[PDB]
Amino acid sequence: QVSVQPNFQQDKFLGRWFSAGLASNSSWLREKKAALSMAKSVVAPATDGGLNLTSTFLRKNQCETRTMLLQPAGSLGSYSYRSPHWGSTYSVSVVETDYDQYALLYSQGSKGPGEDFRMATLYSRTQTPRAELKEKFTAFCKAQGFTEDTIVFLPQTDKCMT
Repeated sequence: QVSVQPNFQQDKFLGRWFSAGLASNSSWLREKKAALSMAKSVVAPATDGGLNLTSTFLRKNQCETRTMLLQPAGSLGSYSYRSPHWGSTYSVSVVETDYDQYALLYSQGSKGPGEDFRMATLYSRTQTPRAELKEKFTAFCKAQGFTEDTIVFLPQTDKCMT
C-alpha cells in the first residue's frame, strides 16, 4: 500500500532533522493540543540493526528527550517500531526524501491497541522549510485521507534545540 523512496540510501539520511509538520486523527489532536512544538530529531545507525531516532523538545515546561528504534521491515526505507510502553507495533516508512532538505514519513499501527493509529510527519533539514515543501506535505496528507483541520505545521523555535 505505502510507497517507499526508490533506491533509499540510509547512508544519506543520518544526522540532524527538525519536525516541521504532522497530520493525524481528530481525537489524538483534541487533547494533544495545545500544544505540539517542533522537535530536533537525530538519526543514527543502531548496532541492533536499523536506525535510532532521538528527539528533543519542550513539553510541560522542560526539555524532554526520547529515543525510537526503527528496524528494517522488508524493503529499503520500510521500518517497524515496537512501543516499549504497551507493546504495539507500527510500520514506519520513508515515503519521499531528497536527503539534504526534506523527508515525508508515514506511520501506521500494525498490531496492538495502537492498530488504527495513522500519522504523517514532515521532517526538514532547516527549521523553516520553503512554501513548496509545505505543499508536498499537504499533498501527501490529503492524498492519504487527512482533512485540512488535522494538518498542522510547527513554527520555528529555539527552545530545546541546543
